[PDB]
Amino acid sequence: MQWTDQSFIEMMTPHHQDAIDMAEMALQKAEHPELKKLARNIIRDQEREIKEMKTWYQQWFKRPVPAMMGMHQGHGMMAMDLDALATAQNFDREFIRQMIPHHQMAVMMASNLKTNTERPEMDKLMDDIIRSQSAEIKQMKQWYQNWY
Ligand SMILES: [Cu+2]
Ligand SMILES: [Cu+2]
Repeated sequence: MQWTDQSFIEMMTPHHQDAIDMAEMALQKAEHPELKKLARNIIRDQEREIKEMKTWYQQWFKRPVPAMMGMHQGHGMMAMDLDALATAQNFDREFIRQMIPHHQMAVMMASNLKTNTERPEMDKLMDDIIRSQSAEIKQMKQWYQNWY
């Protein structure tokens, strides 16, 4: 029903990781230059966000971020598939196919936590995640239509 600051960070940290791995693969495997630029931005932003959340987590809860089970498909965690990306005939298509719902997931988590948090740090972070990742979705949707 409702995320807390702690639970959000615990779930979002692993989720930001799979995205980064997808984006790192794009640096070499992407076909369109538009996509490599998006990938450099995703890496930059999401790694910066991971760091802020990890710092905040230690400050507020007096422990590092807890590492349950690993992140992968089959459990409704809405995780991604790096193997399928690497083997796809059309890299950019498969990247966009997987990244859009993954981005939408983050936007929805952010919007929800934004109604539950009292912390200005999280409010600010949620704002940026929503705004930045919604524009990235909009870019990817347009590119997908043009290319395919
Ligand atoms: Cu994820
Ligand atoms: Cu499993």
